[PDB]
Amino acid sequence: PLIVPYNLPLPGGVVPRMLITILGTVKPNANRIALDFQRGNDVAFHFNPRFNENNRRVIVCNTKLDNNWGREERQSVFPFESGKPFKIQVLVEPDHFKVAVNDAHLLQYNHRVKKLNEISKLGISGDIDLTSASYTMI
Ligand SMILES: OC[C@H]1O[C@@H](O[C@H]2[C@H](O)[C@@H](O)[C@H](O)O[C@@H]2CO)[C@H](O)[C@@H](O)[C@H]1O
Repeated sequence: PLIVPYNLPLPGGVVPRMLITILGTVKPNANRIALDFQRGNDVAFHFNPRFNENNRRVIVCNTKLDNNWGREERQSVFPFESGKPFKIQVLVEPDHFKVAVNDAHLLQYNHRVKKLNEISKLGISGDIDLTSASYTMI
């Protein structure tokens, strides 16, 4: 078991073919989960499943540059469930991050922050118990 908010260093930054695997359980009555890939103070890729946003379940993706959020990308396919275990996989590809939850493809986020080698921290927060956070090269 790991403490949330959790900070996972990505030594040397992200690189294509890097695979991050996050295992946890969603807390009962969860409101939000967030993954934040950080380049310093900037958030290169924010992945933010919201459990109740006007009585809708929704995934928000965005980038925060110089403290300003940009244009949001919204996915209404929502594979998370309160109280239940999940696996999130982020595969880094040349042009996008590819996210799969519970072995099923969820979304792609085109790279807005282009200096991939400077995205060197992954922050994990929200209404989860965190079992495992790691990476490997596929
Ligand atoms: O965009 C990610 C960012 O959003 C914030 O909430 C947004 C909200 O989604 C939007 O509809 C409203 O107009 O602006 C808010 C602030 O930009 C969250 O507060 C923040 O945590 C991020 O998740």
